Order: sequence, then C-alpha cells, then structure tokens
Amino acid sequence: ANVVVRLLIRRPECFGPALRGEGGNGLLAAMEEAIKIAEDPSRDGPSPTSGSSKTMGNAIMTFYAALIDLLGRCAPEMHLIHAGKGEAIRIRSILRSLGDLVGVISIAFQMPFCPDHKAAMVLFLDRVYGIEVQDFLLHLLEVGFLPDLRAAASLDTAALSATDMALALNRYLCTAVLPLLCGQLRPSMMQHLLRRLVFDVPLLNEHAKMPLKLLTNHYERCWKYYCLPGGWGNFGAASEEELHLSRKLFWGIFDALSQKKYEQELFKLALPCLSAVAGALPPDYMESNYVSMMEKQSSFNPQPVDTSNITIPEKLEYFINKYAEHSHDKWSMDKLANGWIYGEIYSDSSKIQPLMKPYKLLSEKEKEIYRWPIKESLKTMLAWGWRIERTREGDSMALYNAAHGYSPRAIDMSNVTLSRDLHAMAEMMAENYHNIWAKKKKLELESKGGGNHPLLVPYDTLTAKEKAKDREKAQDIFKFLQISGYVVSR
Amino acid sequence: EYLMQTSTYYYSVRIFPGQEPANVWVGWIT
Amino acid sequence: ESTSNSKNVPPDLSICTFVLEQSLSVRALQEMLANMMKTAQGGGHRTLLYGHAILLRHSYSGMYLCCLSTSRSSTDKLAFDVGLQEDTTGEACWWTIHPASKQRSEGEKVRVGDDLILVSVSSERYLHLSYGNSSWHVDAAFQQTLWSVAPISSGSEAAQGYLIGGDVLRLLHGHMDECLTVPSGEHGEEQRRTVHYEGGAVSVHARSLWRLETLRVAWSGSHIR
Amino acid sequence: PGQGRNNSNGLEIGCVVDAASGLLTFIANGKELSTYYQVEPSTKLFPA
Repeated sequence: ANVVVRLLIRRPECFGPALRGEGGNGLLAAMEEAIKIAEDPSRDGPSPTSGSSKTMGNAIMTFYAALIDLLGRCAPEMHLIHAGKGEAIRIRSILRSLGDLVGVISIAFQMPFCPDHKAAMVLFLDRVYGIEVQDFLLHLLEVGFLPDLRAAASLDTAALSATDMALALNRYLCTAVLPLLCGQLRPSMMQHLLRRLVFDVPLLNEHAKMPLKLLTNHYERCWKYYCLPGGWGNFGAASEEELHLSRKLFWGIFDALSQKKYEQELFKLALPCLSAVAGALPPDYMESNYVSMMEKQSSFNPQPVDTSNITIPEKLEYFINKYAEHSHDKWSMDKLANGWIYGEIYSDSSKIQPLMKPYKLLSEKEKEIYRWPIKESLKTMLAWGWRIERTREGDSMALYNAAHGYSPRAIDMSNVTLSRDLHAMAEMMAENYHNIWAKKKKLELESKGGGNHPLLVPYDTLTAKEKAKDREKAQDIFKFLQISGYVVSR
Repeated sequence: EYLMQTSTYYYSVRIFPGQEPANVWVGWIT
Repeated sequence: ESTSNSKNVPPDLSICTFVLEQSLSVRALQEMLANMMKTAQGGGHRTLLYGHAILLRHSYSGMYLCCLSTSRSSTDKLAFDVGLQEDTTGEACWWTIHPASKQRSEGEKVRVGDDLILVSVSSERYLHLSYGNSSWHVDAAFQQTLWSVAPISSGSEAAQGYLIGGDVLRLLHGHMDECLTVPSGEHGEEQRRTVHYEGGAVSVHARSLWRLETLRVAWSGSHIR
Repeated sequence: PGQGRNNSNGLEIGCVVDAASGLLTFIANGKELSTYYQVEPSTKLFPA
C-alpha cells in the first residue's frame, strides 16, 4: 500500500474531465456532470433516453468508485495496531490532502447509479477519516436518507415493485454498519429497521441488521424513544407468536436496565406487559421464546375515519369567523411581503389584489378555501367524540398587542405551551391530514396507472426536512386550538 | 436650565413589552 | 528575484543568501521529544553527500524554509506553498537532495555547481515553478524541477576582520571622523536625493550605512580585489 | 388602550427632568396616566 500510494502520487496522470489544474479526480464536478449524461440519456453524451436498471455511462463513475475503493483499502490500518504512532501518518495526511476530499458525504448525498459504489464511499470515510467523533455522526445521523426511505417502499413480493435492485440495496445496508462502534434531536432509524424484519426478503441478511437495532438503544437515551415504543408494542402484541424473535430481545434489552438514575415510569410498560402475559399462556411451548422474560416492569393506518354523514352542531358563530379573518390577515401580510396592494381591478402584472378586504366582504372561493380544512377538522374530532369546554377567561382571540380600516398586525403566538392531551389530539389531527395526503397520492397513482413515492410512510420515517413542515403545521393547529375559550379533551 | 429643550439623558433599558408574558410592572426603585 | 537582467534590473543577494546548518541521513531518524543537541555534534565541517537531509538557514533572518502546511494556493488546489518558520522541531523540517540523472548516485559527494533535486521529507514534494498569471509561484508539488547551487562564501576562512563583499560598511575620514549622510524630508518625497557629509554623533548610526556587493552572482561574498 | 402592534409599546424610554424636587419621568406608555409618587430626592444610580 505504501509503495503504490507513493508511486501513484508521484505520477498522478489520472486526470479529471472537467476540473482544471494538475492531476484531477474531482468528484464534486465529475460525478455531477456524469450523472446528467448517464442517468436519463444513453451511454454517449448526445443520445436519446432509454434504459431501466442499466447496472460515458457505466464507465467513468465505476472507474472512480474503484479508485476511491483502492485508496480506502490502501489507507493505513487503524485502531488495531497503529494509532498515529507508526510513522504511517504521512500517508493518511496525503490521502486527506487529495478540504476537497472531505466532501465524500456530499458526494454520497446525491442519491437519484450502482448501489455498490456507496459501499466504497462509506468505506473511504471509515478508513481514512472515521466517525468515532460524535460531531460527524450528528451531521449525518443516517447512512443514507433517501436509500432508507426507498427500502421501506421496496418491500413486497411483486415483480415490478421490488426484487430488482432491493437485493443490491440489502447488500449495501449489510455493508452499512458504520454506526456500530445520546441522541440530540430525534434519531429514529430503528423504526425504519422495523420494516426490514417484517418480511425477510434476503435470507440470513437480518443478522447484519440485528446489532444496528440492538446496540443503538445502549447509546440512545431512554426518553428518546417516545411513541415508536408504542407502535412497536402494538406490532409485537399483534405478532407475539411470529418468526420475529428479536421482539423479545428488544423487550428484555429495554425493560431490564432501562431504569437509570431517573427511574422512568413503568405505567406505560404495564400496557403491553399484561398483553404479553395474556398471550404467552395460550401458546403451548417454544423452546426459547420465554426464557429471559422474567421482569417486564420496574416493580400503518391509511384510513383513520369516514365523515360522510357527520353533522356539525352550530356552536361556532363568532370565533370561526374571527380566526378565518385572522388567517386572511396572515395571507395579507404574506402578500404584503411579496409586494401586493389593494385595488379595484385584478392584475397579476401590476401585483394588484382586490381581495384585501374584510371577511364579510370577501369572495366565496377564498371563504370556502379558508373554511373547509377547519370545518373538516372540527367534524373529525366531533365524529370521534370528545368533550368541549366554554371557559370564560380563555377568550384570547383578540388580546395580544388603508381602505376600509384594514390594518393587520403580526402576532407572536408561538410562545405558548400546550398540554400533553392536546398534543396527542393534534397528533391525531396531523395523522388525519397525512392520511388525506396519502388519499390524494393514491388517487393520482390510480389515475396515472403506475409509479411510486416514498411518502406513504408513518411519522418516524419522516426526516427533519419534512418534519419541519409537519411541526409548522402542528404549531398552526396549536394556535387554532389554544384560544377562543374552546377546550377539547377526553 | 435646559432651555430650548424638553428633557435630557434620553436612554432606555429596553425590554420588549409587546409580547406581554404576564403584564410586567416597570418603574424605578429606591 | 530576476537575476537574468543583470545589466538592466540589478538583483539583491542578501535576501537570497542561504546557509546549510546540518547534514544528516534519512536513515538517522533521531528520537522525538522527551528522550536541541545530544549526539549530532561530532567533528566539524562535515562534507555533504547525495541523499543526505539538509537544513536551509536564511542569512539575515533565523527562520527556516521547510514544509509550510497551508492551502492558500488555489492554482491547482493540491500543491502546498512553502514558507518560513523558526523552530527546528518536527518531522516537517528537513529537505534531502537527489541526483539529476543516472550520471550520479546516492552516496557520492556533491561537486561545486552541480544540478540538484530537492524533496520535502514530510510531504515528499519537490520545489515547483507553477505559473499563476504570467508570474512565478514557488509550490511544493510532485513535478520535476532542477536546481543548482552557487557557493557565495565559506566558513573556514580566517578573516578575523578583513573585507568580504556583501558586508555593509562606512566610508569615513581618518582624521576628522567625517562620514556621508542623507537628510530626511517632510515625507520621503524629494529631499532624500541629496548627498552631504556629517561628523560627530551621526558617525556610528543608520543613515550613514551602505551595502557593498559584487555584480557577479557566484562568489559575490568574496574578498574584494 | 392603544395596544401597539408587535413590540412597539415604548420600550421604557427615560427622560430625566431638570428638577428632582417635584418628579422625574420614566414611562413606557404612549400616553401618561399616573406616575406621581411624590418623594424628596433620594438617589439616582445604575438602571434596575
């Protein structure tokens, strides 16, 4: 390795196609120029578009993948014999200098392309850089975001849906054990891993995924598992007699020695402990499914409901109109930031909006647009059935500090804390909204007759990018449901 | 004798009062 | 410094003068700190051999030119730019020489005025002459670039107070102790161009000093004939 | 009752009067209502 590194860096004629300067091997330009030529079009640059699962085409981005694979495999051995004390530090310094090469994470981020090249990409980081520090793992937090999302969708015994590249994906995830050897915001990769064992497509490959879920909780905080334990307990109670024998292993690993200095609650552990007790006796005998189960205590929904024949009582007469006007005021503030002004004749070029007027004079189209989601939401939890309060002192509709007297003002209502029961109700409403989105996705998929989308997935599947929008919508729900003296609870 | 003037030492210990968390009391103390 | 235009644009050799301090072998990798002179003080005036590590000391500054780890050079994104540093500590401190071709070999004695190849012992890079924008830029790169040495002065000369070129001096009168002096103007505009004499306090001071140097690049710091 | 939009409720701007025998002005409201507290001159120090 030392000799080949010395000779290759003495004679770097492996030039790059786009970037200038002596040498080359600039992935940040070569990979990006090669994908636009290879993915949609054919092997040549000027060429028509054809080819599905096609694994100047397959040449350059495999030649590179081989090059960084060779560099990673010839990187000096780490943390077994040599740890910065064997004169081999100059080789690692040269490899890091070839920062530009630190952008291997950025290179792997461009997920649309053979899945096997990502194995070399992560192997380079394992060899020359290492993720032993928590900062890089906090930066990434996933082996691959879109690959993890896509492996969830590609799980079925179908011809055109899976069993085409999912095997290569499974091999790449088998390689992907970098997190092995204190979650800050929300690491939820074990929920993604839960889908893998539901239907074991690759035989014997679940052994590589067992420690990814096992050792994760040891590093993870007990409280960081919030409602994913509830979902997993639901699935475990459903499949208490199943080939998924890692459920009891996770049960033991959590319940035993999950009691830290905090000594967290066991009331939520009582809900599935009785289910496990009542489901362990009707089965007659398994040889190892009940051995370690000695101490279990310290001491997908596409259609939520149907509201075709639900009548809304007319207890909403004033606050609904007030909050519709508040939403219109927020829209007016947004269009004022855009540059729109009130006028008489609508004109897109001149940025004239004649709708800058009170809700009583507003148009029926925008009135229905503002009223339909709120009315549908109210109908939904009225259909579910919960109590409604009318507290007198909760009247915070108008308490914070142009033509027709239209003077909207910004209100900072995001500083208010809400209760856990109201949070659960808003989470149910958010699940209903996600199911509505899933319904529109199913309708458009049926209309198109073919396609796939990785957003037909539960809460924990969502990464931070979409979770930001989800939290913004949840905050809007909190703002709507925290005022007007109306309280909903069980 | 601040002739041709209203007051002096125009300054403020600024606290944003528009949020009104609990309708805070503001004034000098001894 | 462009010394080719010797008749048109005169060069300066005080900043270009370089002195070799020590010559060790690459095999003789002495132990690091927490076991600077322990054993490398035997004899003196040791001859120089091919393949031995050498240390470049600048003439009027005690800084050493070796292996600057900076990425300020964006010409090719890879070649390091070499600078100057003080401490003779760390592996990125020494350069070793190599022959130009097979006509020499590693182990011989370097003759005067040969052709030399220099490599950083740390990054294994050579001195480079990349062109930024119609200009020269010293870089630590892996490309070939030949170099030559010209002996300016020797350390074995028994001068003990004789005249050697490159040394600043005073032209003074023996009897009246009078030396030349240039006046100072309002702010360096025109009044620095006049010449006059001045004795007494201004004798042993700054403004009455000039540098004497020979036009010849090779052996400029020689006895003046 | 003006209810200034956003954080535009005066920010307690201070204006010392020429005489400390009668009163000193330190208000945040847009209009004066009542800050009399007639006391003899006591102290003026760091803002608190």
